[PDB]
Amino acid sequence: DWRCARSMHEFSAKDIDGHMVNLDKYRGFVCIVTNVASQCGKTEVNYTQLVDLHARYAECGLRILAFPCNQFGKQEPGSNEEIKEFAAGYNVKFDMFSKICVNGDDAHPLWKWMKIQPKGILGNAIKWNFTKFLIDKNGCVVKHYGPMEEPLVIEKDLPHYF
Ligand SMILES: *CC(=O)Nc1ccc(OC)c(Cl)c1
Repeated sequence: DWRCARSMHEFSAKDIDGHMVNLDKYRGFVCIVTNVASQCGKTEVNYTQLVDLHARYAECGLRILAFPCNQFGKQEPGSNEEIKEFAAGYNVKFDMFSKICVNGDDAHPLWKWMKIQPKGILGNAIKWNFTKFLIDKNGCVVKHYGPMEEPLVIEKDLPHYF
């Protein structure tokens, strides 16, 4: 059961092209896992800064896993094909996944698990688009950045985990 997972690496997810991806392929890499939307007021700053972080630190082992999610103001209403094209407009080269739920019993189990990494049981629901979890090379959640935090806030924390 997902509650007992020790690492992101125990999970799998469908990429935005529909193919199952074993997330243990990220073993040895530092990852930013984020829920994205195309019609949010935060969309422009988040895509632009995620692409910038990936441009400068991918060669060092930074990977970004982006999960579309329509649960926050219905701001990701498009199909996966439409979302893939939207991300291409920002020159996204990191890893896009198929649209999921991040809250609810139908939420992707990776998200169920990340939300409980330390703490209390109440109030761990994802609050809006563009929450960011930082994942170390062993697949552990080491930081959470709320949807108010611009991605470039993360840059200063990266050296502790590379
Ligand atoms: C891109 C990259 O690998 N940079 C880099 C430089 C120096 C160190 O050692 C501190 C590390 Cl882990 C990564």
